[PDB]
Amino acid sequence: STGSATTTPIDSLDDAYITPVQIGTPAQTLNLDFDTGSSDLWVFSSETTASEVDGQTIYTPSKSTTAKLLSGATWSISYGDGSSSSGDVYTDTVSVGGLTVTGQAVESAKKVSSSFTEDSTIDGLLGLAFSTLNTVSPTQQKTFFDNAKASLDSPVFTADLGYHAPGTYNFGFIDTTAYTGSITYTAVSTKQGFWEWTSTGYAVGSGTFKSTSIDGIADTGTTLLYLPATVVSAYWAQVSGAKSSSSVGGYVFPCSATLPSFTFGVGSARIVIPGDYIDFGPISTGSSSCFGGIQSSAGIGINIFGDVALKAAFVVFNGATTPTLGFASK
Repeated sequence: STGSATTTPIDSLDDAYITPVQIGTPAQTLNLDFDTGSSDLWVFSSETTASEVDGQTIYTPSKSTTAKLLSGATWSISYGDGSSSSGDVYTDTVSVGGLTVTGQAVESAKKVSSSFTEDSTIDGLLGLAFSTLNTVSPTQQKTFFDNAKASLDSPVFTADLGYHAPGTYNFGFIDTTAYTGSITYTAVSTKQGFWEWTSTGYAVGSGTFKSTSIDGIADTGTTLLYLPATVVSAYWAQVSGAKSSSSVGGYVFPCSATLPSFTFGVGSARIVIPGDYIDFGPISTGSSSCFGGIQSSAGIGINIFGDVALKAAFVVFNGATTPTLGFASK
């Protein structure tokens, strides 16, 4: 089997991407944030505290003839941005882009933090990291991909995120029309539960490539590119007037600037992030100070190849017995 679904930016900055997901019988379609940095599929629901729901589409398990309470199971998750959610668990039929999993754990939110409430466009998350990170207790649950894997034509999924445009998540096949040149594959460590890999270096604009190992995660659920402070300083030093602002919470730059590209290495291959992808616009409406899309990972504890990086590439998440990651230009 295979599946193919379009993923759409939630706003004009590509702050996140939503992908429609069918849950239950008859189908209830929710727009979920596919997140290769976590491993829970959770949704706003009829059980979510009413004051914490503000415009989201909810899953109502009582209206699904295939929903079953997973008795005794609870979940609770905290994300890197400080947001969180928790609740109980149902199993139900879940379909993405024509690919169907029966008996998928659907984690129903009883509580969500303010950031989730305030984002009316995201109805929940669909985790695509390794199932070892799933938070369901006392019986850990499998991700949608893990459940689908054995039925897939090939045990892979691909992320093809657009810049200010829709893109695609495919399951079970590689669309050879969706990228240019060849795909370069690179090793993955699953030791922390992430799609963790080591970039071979970077360049800023037309500058020379610096060969240096940068361990980090491929994370579709993180907006920006978070890299070591040395690398980030080298980038922003090429933008007149750019500076790190503790009050804003990272690097800002004059909105009048033209940003240089940023290149990262994948083995001997190179992925070029155009400068425009690094512009996240005014820090507040009407400001001439703009927020940068490359930020320091110092104090995160891990480097994160978020959407800014991934949307510059066609990315293969290979879930074979020994997982790997592939990157192609597009």
